[PDB]
Amino acid sequence: KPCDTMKVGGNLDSKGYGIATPKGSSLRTPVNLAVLKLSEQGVLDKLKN
Amino acid sequence: KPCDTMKVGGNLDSKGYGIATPKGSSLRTPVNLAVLKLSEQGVLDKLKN
Amino acid sequence: KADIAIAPLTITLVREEVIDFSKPFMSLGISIMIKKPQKSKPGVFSFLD
Amino acid sequence: KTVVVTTILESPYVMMKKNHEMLEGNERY
Repeated sequence: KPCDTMKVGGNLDSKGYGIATPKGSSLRTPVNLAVLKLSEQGVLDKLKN
Repeated sequence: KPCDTMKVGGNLDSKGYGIATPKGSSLRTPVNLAVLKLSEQGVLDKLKN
Repeated sequence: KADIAIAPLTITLVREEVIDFSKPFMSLGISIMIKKPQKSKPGVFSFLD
Repeated sequence: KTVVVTTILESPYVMMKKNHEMLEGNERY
């Protein structure tokens, strides 16, 4: 609300949001795999909805 | 010509065209890097225009 | 039969499972193409419009 | 050795040159 704005036209580009870690972080591999697990189990679609 | 068609509305989705190689091809890495080089130097916009 | 495809080939999940794709060289989306809306012939009783 | 490129006749990505019958290999497109 107040529902007074609107998205017009197509997207100007295509990209994605990612979980970021410091270059060389130890967490990089587990968090990349977790995002793919949450993607594959439908969690990301449920959370956007 | 004959300029009798028209694109209407925004795009239904967002995606991209990619250079494809057989799974495990030796050319995969050099061609991925070349596409990024041609992207970053503006070659891909010049060619579309 | 081929070593590489350089074409408007869309990066899709089902294709990426069997072949490799470079990062995108072109961004795009599905769209609608229509025959243009030419001017209509004036109908009888169009003097009331 | 020579990389075989598969592509599609889809304008304006790949098109037959007006004089393709007089040209050879990659020069036809």
